[PDB]
Amino acid sequence: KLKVAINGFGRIGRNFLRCWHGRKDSPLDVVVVNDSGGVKSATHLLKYDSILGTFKADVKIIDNETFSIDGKPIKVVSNRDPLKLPWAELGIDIVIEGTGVFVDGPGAGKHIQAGAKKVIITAPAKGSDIPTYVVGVNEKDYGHDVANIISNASCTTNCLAPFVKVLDEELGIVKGTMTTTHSYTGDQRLLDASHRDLRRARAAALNIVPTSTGAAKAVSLVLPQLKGKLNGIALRVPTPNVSVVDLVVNIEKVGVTAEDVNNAFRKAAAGPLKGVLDVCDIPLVSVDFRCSDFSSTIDSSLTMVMGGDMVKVVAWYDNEWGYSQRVVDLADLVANKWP
Amino acid sequence: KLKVAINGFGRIGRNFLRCWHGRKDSPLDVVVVNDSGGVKSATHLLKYDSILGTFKADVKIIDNETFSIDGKPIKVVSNRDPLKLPWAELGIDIVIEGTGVFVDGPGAGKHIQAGAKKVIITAPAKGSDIPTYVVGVNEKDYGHDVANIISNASCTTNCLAPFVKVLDEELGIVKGTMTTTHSYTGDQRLLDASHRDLRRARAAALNIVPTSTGAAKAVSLVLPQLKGKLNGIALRVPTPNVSVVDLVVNIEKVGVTAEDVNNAFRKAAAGPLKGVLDVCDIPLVSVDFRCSDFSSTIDSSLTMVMGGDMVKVVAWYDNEWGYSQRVVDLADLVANKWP
Amino acid sequence: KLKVAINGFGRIGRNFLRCWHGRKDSPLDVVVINDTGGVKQASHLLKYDSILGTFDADVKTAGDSAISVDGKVIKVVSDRNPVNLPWGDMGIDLVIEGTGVFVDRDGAGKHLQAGAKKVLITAPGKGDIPTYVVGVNEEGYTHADTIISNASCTTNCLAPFVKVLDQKFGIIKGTMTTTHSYTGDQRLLDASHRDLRRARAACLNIVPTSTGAAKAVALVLPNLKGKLNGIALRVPTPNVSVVDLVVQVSKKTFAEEVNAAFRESADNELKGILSVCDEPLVSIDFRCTDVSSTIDSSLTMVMGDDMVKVIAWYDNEWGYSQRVVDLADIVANKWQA
Amino acid sequence: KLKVAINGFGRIGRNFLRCWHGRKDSPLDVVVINDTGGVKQASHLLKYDSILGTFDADVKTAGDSAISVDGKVIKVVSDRNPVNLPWGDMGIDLVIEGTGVFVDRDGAGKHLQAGAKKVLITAPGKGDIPTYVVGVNEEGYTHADTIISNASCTTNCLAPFVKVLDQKFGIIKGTMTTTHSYTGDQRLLDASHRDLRRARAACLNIVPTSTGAAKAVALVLPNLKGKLNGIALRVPTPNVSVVDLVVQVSKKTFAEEVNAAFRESADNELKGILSVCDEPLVSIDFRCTDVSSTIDSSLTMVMGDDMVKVIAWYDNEWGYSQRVVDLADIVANKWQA
Ligand SMILES: NC(=O)c1ccc[n+]([C@@H]2O[C@H](COP(=O)([O-])OP(=O)(O)OC[C@H]3O[C@@H](n4cnc5c(N)ncnc54)[C@H](O)[C@@H]3O)[C@@H](O)[C@H]2O)c1
Ligand SMILES: NC(=O)c1ccc[n+]([C@@H]2O[C@H](COP(=O)([O-])OP(=O)(O)OC[C@H]3O[C@@H](n4cnc5c(N)ncnc54)[C@H](O)[C@@H]3O)[C@@H](O)[C@H]2O)c1
Ligand SMILES: NC(=O)c1ccc[n+]([C@@H]2O[C@H](COP(=O)([O-])OP(=O)(O)OC[C@H]3O[C@@H](n4cnc5c(N)ncnc54)[C@H](O)[C@@H]3O)[C@@H](O)[C@H]2O)c1
Ligand SMILES: NC(=O)c1ccc[n+]([C@@H]2O[C@H](COP(=O)([O-])OP(=O)(O)OC[C@H]3O[C@@H](n4cnc5c(N)ncnc54)[C@H](O)[C@@H]3O)[C@@H](O)[C@H]2O)c1
Repeated sequence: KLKVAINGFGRIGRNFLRCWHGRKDSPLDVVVVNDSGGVKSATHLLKYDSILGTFKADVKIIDNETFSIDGKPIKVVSNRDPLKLPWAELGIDIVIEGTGVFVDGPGAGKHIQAGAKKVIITAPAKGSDIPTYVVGVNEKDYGHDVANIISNASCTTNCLAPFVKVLDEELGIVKGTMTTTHSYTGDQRLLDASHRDLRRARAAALNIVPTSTGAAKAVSLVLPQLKGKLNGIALRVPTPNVSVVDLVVNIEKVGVTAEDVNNAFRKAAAGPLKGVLDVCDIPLVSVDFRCSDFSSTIDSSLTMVMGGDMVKVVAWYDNEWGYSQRVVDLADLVANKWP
Repeated sequence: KLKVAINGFGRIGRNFLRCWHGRKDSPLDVVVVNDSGGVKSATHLLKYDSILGTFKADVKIIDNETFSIDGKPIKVVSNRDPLKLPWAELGIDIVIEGTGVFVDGPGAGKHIQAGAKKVIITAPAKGSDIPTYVVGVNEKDYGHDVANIISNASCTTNCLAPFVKVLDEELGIVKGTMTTTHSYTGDQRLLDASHRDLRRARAAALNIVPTSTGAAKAVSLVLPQLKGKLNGIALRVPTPNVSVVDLVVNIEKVGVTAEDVNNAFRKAAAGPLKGVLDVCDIPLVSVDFRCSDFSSTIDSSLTMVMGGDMVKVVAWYDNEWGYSQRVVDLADLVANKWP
Repeated sequence: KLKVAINGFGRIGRNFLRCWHGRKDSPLDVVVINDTGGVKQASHLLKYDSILGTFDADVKTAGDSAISVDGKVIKVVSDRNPVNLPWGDMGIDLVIEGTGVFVDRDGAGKHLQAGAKKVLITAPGKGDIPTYVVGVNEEGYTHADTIISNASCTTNCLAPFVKVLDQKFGIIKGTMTTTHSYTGDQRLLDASHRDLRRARAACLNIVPTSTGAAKAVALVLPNLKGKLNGIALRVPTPNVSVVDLVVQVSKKTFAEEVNAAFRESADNELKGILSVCDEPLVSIDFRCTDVSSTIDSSLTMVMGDDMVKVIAWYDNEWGYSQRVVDLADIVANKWQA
Repeated sequence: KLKVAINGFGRIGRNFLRCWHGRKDSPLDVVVINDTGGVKQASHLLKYDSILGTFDADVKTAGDSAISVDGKVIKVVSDRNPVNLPWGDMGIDLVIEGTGVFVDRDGAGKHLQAGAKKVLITAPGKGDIPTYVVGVNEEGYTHADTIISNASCTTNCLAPFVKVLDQKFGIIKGTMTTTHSYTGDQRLLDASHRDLRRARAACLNIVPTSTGAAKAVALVLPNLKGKLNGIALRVPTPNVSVVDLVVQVSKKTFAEEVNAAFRESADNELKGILSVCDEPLVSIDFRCTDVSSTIDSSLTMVMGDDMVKVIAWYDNEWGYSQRVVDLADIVANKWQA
């Protein structure tokens, strides 16, 4: 029904397209991709993925600019300047801006100027421009006519928010810190080379790398009540995908026990957050969460309250797939709330 | 001056021997090793090390059981049953039990029965009969005649204790949790295979692996005042060496600021803990702490107090080298307090 | 129709069981599993694999000495000494020896004593034992053999396309080097080992180790006796490996002619075993590949008309398992007693 | 004496600077460094290296356009277009082009325009450019050449001992495959690239890529033109690589004779460049190795009397740099006007 464009055919963008393909019957319909590499470079990488594994479906190169996933064509253009994009010509309704460059009002909006109707950023805004939504938390807050540029937050923030809510909304979060052992990412250097952040400039694959992260503060953007109460760092570790968060907020409520904190999740898990949150009691490891549709999974056996007031949780989330899956839900929303 | 034996020639034991070699003039004198592999297997690995790099010194194989590090001989025997060991024959004064098997009174003591004078375990004791020391913290508490079996604690506990002290001893630690992104270790499987802990049984090299750790509780063993107030988990990440701790204790004192918490360390660092603690302000990454003589290093820029009461610290420690270096200090003690 | 027993529920043990579950109408039937690990251990690791990924099937710990897979129940025992295993009591017709220790007459035999009828060794046989490489000489098999080895993961790759070469250009002589993923055999951290190379880091080095697949080829391709020989390099990857063969043939030939021959066989005789791939891929792109060997066409190159080099990928775990099953799949057929 | 300028303070740029600091009485003298990165960037990474480890020397950020190393001050500039660099203003006699872009007549030349006198390209030259491999033909150099390339990290390894072979057994023909650590060129995660192989994971695969070192040998050993050729495999390791040569010589020979020859040269002519090692080691055991190539004796093997295979290790970063320095070390000597 609704025509979708994907600006940025990399991990998240490709993880998107994949997520979307094998789906119920999304109102969405990818008809164009903007990968600065042609049909070749854009096809190959959709078919063979080192982290998701060979894509299960006939992917052929039709035209000199039109590959096809099981017959369904997908026109592919390439230009760094959105302004030159045929959004209007093709009549693009939604644009999944997944480049990490156009994250401010002026920028991401260049897509509207090209002829796009609505723009979804697969990352946190570039400033105070644009709302930030997190399916499971405050998706309702989105309604047509209300800004034509939205941000599906961060991979981390989209993993935290959900279970951060259930914590405050059913135990009252005084305030707390947090850390996130995170799988390295494209923004990191492969080997020690120049980079604006002397931490990311180090061999992404052979170091535990500390790097700031707003993912903590931004929780507020969706959960105002916490505004300026959370916060933390992040640690990059030699693991191509799937990460974990280590939240430590000393609660306001009584001094509940461990396994009950859990139950809250478990409750809100099979209830309001059925599809977002979840609790896995079986002791596994990162690799067991590859391709996990849940925006956040708590390691039951890891949760532990210390001094009655201080609660500690640990959650599992596939940063590529998970987020991409929400990004398809948030784009699924736009369409369900469209004239 | 004092004859030393090394039971268990692996990482920690070898890291020991190395630590000891290039030293001022340790009263210690390694004269025998117990590596179930002969002079070959025991030599090779002392000369070529994947994590420390080729050992700088002539290491030759004399006899069929007596290699030599720059002329100085070292007799080498092998037998899983300490009882059969020539400790008495050779007249061994100290034994560095670094196997991770003999960690209880009955066990580690088998060395005394063989003819050993004193035994130091390079790990936490499983008994309750044995004293746990942590150079920098409570080393004084050790005096001859007082138990002939001691434990130099854990790699983690020996990194925590030090700066945990300064925290409570100059700010008052109410209680808190902690996590430790830890470099994988020998006890982990290389590839998914049977192991008593279904977490450690997973590919040490391709997973973030959550595994319990007493290192937290054991802090008390040296710092009674905290008994039953700390606690936490541990995460194994694809990094052969050098780890970091993430302590989150909400203080008792006022609601001090970040950079002053630091100053305490900085103060106690060049003062009473000169050689144990230290603070590095320059943003580096794990690999930059290889071969670090400090039992603990705090990442200045990472420290951060949240709600006036909640303090968060991050420390860097080389689990192999560091610990081994303390283990040589703790063995250095025994000798300085010997009749 | 054929009762099977998996001894050594390790990587090949499980990679096999699963390889099996996927086959349609399998003459094989697993009933008992013996591994040093408890029912817990057998369940978990059959369900959650760090290389094959979570197993698509319901796997629960049904019993104190058994586990369930989609309902099919299987017993899990644990005796470090085979002779004890109740192979006779359960009427074990075939045993898949994947432990890595019982690779000799004496050892594998303890299975026969336990009451087992046949013993398929998931590795090269040590000493005088029938070695068969599905696609290279499975017709040599006869229900008479009580102990057979399905060769190594390497040989099972190198063989198929070597046959193709010799059988067409005549292999005069030639070396080979296999850049291989690491295995349970290596030490995760510099620790003692009888191979001071394999004893090293494993994940931080290129570990040169030796391989039998070199001479083992001859085992199944009698013609090449003493014409092949190579080494191996253990690089930091948990699975899928590549072989770099370099033979000198008699019949002068050129690049695409060679590849051609390969394809021809891959489409006819070796269909299901060998295969070619032009799409420029990499290791990871070859996981779960039912074939034993896959030629990287674009890499094949010839020199001076007679020196041929061929690169070939293969999933040392899965692809092998699929062969193991195919071999056991055979023992079930052409089985009289 | 000879004023030098490092353009492209990357891995070879730094591995070089440091390689230099370690030399005694060096005709070379670094004075300016040009890299897209600020003084911060230059300092930090020269001091803290994830492969060579922290640099033993005092390295501070002295200046807004300079850094200090044990007192010796050096200017740091940053123009993505060479022509601008004040090479003429600073009287730059030699430029170490380690950027990976300016590898052609046109490109490297922009340095000459900036006022520079000579340009040493830390990589193979593209087109018609003097290629020299210290130990294989540095006498071919003449102060007349304004632009020279010190070949690749691979060629600089493979060459030395190839000379030894041919010059003793006569190389008829032969392929080779280099199991290579990854480099800045690869993508950390499946991302676009002009080489869909190099475009893959890098740390999770064995990435077959092509290498010129094959034909490049001929560049410096005229005799082997069109006799050699091979590929390369990018495996998960940050440094130190191994080459697997396979030549067919005329003069029938055997295992130890070959190795012998190597040693002989390694002790005489190639002393400092080539070298042998019997102690069974692994990758990591070859970091910071001042030599270009190191033969793993125990691995060398011959077939049918004329097919020789030789494995050889080399630190693609350090060992190369040491060569780069040795070449520039040469330009300083035999330098007239
Ligand atoms: N995959 C993940 O793990 C993950 C997690 C959550 C969110 N994200 C976010 O996704 C964003 C994209 O990063 P990535 O991981 O996909 O990296 P990537 O490099 O794989 O993807 C970037 C893509 O954008 C294209 N591109 C770059 N600049 C462009 C321009 N000016 N015009 C048009 N196309 C352009 C590139 O060609 C490439 O296809 C980042 O902001 C990241 O934070 C990624
Ligand atoms: N270096 C480190 O990573 C590190 C850190 C801190 C403490 N430790 C502790 O040191 C201990 C040693 O383990 P490791 O990590 O060095 O592993 P390792 O396997 O490398 O060392 C064990 C050594 O003990 C020997 N050994 C084992 N059982 C024996 C027995 N019954 N009799 C005699 N020798 C025997 C082994 O042959 C080997 O040489 C563990 O408890 C570990 O927790 C190690
Ligand atoms: N994975 C490959 O690449 C591959 C393929 C071909 C051949 N092989 C060979 O096959 C053999 C099987 O090893 P694997 O690949 O399955 O890995 P593995 O080492 O994990 O398998 C061995 C398993 O057998 C169990 N075991 C050992 N002794 C036992 C006993 N007495 N009773 C019961 N169980 C016992 C061990 O606990 C372990 O789970 C190895 O020798 C290997 O070299 C491996
Ligand atoms: N590392 C090896 O294994 C190795 C050895 C032999 C050959 N080489 C050659 O070394 C050279 C450098 O690559 P590297 O390995 O150092 O990796 P690298 O990518 O880290 O080095 C390139 C550096 O050049 C800088 N640069 C790019 N354009 C520039 C410009 N216009 N002006 C100034 N600086 C600029 C970049 O900022 C970067 O720091 C390449 O020519 C490569 O082919 C690499």
